Amino acid sequence: MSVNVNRSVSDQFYRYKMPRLIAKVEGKGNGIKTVIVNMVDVAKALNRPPTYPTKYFGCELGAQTQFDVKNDRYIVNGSHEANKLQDMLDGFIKKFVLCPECENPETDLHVNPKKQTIGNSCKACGYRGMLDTHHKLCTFILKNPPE
Amino acid sequence: QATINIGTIGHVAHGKSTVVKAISGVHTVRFKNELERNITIKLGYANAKIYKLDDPSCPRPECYRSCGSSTPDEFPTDIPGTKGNFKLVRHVSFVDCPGHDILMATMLNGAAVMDAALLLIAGNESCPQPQTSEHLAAIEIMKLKHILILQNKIDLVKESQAKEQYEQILAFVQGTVAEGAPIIPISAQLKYNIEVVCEYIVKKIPVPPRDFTSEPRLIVIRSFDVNKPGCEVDDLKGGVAGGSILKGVLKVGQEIEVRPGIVSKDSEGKLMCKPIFSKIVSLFAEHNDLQYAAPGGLIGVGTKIDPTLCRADRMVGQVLGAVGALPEIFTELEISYFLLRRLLGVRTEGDKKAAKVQKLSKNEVLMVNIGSLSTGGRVSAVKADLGKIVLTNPVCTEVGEKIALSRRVEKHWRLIGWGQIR
Amino acid sequence: CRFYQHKFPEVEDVVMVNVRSIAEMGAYVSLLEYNNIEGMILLSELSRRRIRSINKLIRIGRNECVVVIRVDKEKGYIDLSKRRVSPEEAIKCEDKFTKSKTVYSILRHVAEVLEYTKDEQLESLFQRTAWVFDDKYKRPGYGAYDAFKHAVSDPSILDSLDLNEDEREVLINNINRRLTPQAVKIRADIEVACYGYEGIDAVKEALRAGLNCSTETMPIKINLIAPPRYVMTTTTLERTEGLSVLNQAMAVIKEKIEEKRGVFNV
RNA sequence: CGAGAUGGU
RNA sequence: AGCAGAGUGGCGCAGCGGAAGCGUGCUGGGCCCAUAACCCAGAGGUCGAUGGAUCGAAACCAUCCUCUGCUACCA
Repeated sequence: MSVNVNRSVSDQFYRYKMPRLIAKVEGKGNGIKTVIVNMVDVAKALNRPPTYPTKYFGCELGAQTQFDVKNDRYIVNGSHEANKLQDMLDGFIKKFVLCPECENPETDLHVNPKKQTIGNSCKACGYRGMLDTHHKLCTFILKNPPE
Repeated sequence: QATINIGTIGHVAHGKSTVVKAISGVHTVRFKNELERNITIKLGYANAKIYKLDDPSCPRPECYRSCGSSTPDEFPTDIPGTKGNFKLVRHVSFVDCPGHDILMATMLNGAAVMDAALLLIAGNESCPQPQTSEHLAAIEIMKLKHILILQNKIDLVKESQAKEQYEQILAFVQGTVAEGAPIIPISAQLKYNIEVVCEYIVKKIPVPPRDFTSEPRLIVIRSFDVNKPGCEVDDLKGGVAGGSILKGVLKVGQEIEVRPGIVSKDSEGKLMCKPIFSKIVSLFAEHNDLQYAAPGGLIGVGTKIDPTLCRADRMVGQVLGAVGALPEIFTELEISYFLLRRLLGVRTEGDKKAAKVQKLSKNEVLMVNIGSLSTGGRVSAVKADLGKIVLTNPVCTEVGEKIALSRRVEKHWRLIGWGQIR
Repeated sequence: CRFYQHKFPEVEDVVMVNVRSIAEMGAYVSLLEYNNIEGMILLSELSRRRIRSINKLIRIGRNECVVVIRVDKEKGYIDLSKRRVSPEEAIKCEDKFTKSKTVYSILRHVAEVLEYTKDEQLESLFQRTAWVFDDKYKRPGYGAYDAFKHAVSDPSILDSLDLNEDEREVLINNINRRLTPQAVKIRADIEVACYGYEGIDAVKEALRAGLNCSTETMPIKINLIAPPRYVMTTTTLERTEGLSVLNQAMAVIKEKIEEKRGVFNV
């Protein structure tokens, strides 16, 4: 299987396409993990560091997240099988990088970590601005600027 | 060598591989560690023969059946004759012209090295297809009237939509070219009717005049094959130029030169640029080596140069001749010009900025073409019909009769008109 | 058998060992460079910080690096420690052990001559040649492995003493079967692309002028990553000596086209 | 002064 | 074509010239009233062809084979 990057658009010819995101449920009750297997390839296909899309699930779900250089596992704590992610797999696009003028997420970020500001720019119609101040992930991005 | 050379010309999304194989037996290609797309996007070739039996048909190299291989579920077949002995009509080879308007300079060069055009048509976009003016208006301005039309990808298209295509084209050409080019229909998947293309390249196209004894002239476009293996790593074979001889007999050991050559290092500008010259080391045509050559045919010419010039087509659109030849070399240009009556390149159900071209200004860079070359032109002085410019690389011609002009009217240059030297 | 000059280890240096059992006060161990003699590591000497399980610091049959903290010569008692050992000293211990295991693998096989009835022949073959070849060098830090490497390039080392033919050939083979890939260790990188319209004749000097006064038979090896990135091998010399030939070759490669009306970055 | 969360019948 | 990896003993990561190598996954047992954390033990075994030193060859060294990786070309 393969998919469009976002499911709010039903078009077969939509500009954005990517591999599936698949995960393992591991352990037993009071200590369950969900580990995301494709995360480095999905982060490469979306042109972002793999910390940002992993951190967004913990911000929405109300859950802990882990990262590890010794084992390369990316983890969201608790059981999040099937619909518990797959109803909202669009979200890292749908709550950040859709343009309000047109539904075309051909979109870039630049971080000014010395001055508490994240700049945003979409190629599709020239839309520019910043990320939202009520939204969760802004406090993580300013402490973790892009490569 | 050859008697005539034919340019296969078209637009995006019309295909290439099946029809270029059908007229020649050869797959047009460029080597890359990557998938083959719908088009060969940049100028190429296909080597060929045209032959018959005693009765009109185009056989396979085994003469008894025309049996196909382009579709997995069927074997379309006919008998040209009961294993009859084949007869060659004439020696021919194909110029595989660019598949996209992005390469329009290289397309005008391809249309100048051919003696005649095949123009290719397909059902994949709306009826009034615009390249039917864009090629043929320039081809008439470079005085090459020899034209044919070939309707390729129509395997699932009804006869009324195939009509509406050629009839809206027949209405559209009224301001840009004469209607007098025959149309041949084929199937792209089944190889149906393809031998009528072979018959029409005998029926429509004449052998053109050339001087066999006047001073040598050659056009070069291609970096021909040189390969990595060797016990000596530099200069084992030397660089080979692919081209077509315009004028004069040619021989091995003759000194030959390229007119625009190169700008000398440590020069402060356009001064001290010079021709480049050497003895011809070998010759190639029709899958044979040669000692001698003639005007009017595609040929490979061997030279002493570094193969690092040949690992890509650096040699696109160059004019060559005998060492110390007369024809004037231009690094700056005096111009007079005229612009097209519509903006051109693509079309749909109604107007998309198709109005007349806005006048030129000095704060801009043109792409400008002469003979079978190309260069970038920067303005010293201009008016809406006339100007004076300086060139990012030199160019040459035997007479200043014509130029073709392209402007940055959007992100990449489009043709907007033509002109002459003053 | 013993691998070294002396009957017992010296204090405050590192030995290679193998673990045999674990008890209430410590682990019992056999030293490998000595003839399997007994010593022990106390449980207080395993770590600077709290131990979650002992089985993941030590388990039976694994080889290990430790210091000798105390010795009594008369009773044959040796105390060992692991808290002390730095990772550089563990690498140094593996080098001493590898240089010793290779020499011992020669001498144990060379001993399979004459009657070979007892370990007396092993101790007699260890004495004289192999012992006088490194007793002189204990302070500089060499072992008989270096004397064997000298005996490979010139057998006059062996001719200086009473000798056997296995002791000559097995010694040489346990170096040469590993040393014979004396492979290429320098190549040049050059950015040159050639201006010369006579190149198919003229560049055949630049391909061949790279060293003076050779035989007519002398080869060189030439390579290419891509056409503008020319590469050459410096007469198969090692990286300790070929640096002069590297600097000369790249100068000659540019000279034999700058002599011929070319110009390039120096 | 090592680490010591949680709760269908 | 230059340089590098792989060729399971258990998914997956590929150690070092000693017959699993360690962090991890799977399966079972202990501890607790019980679940997680923690602790311990299991898994039928020449790892593509042809030569050579060894107590020994997936892992010391030649010569062939094939696909990837980065460069980037006999096509």
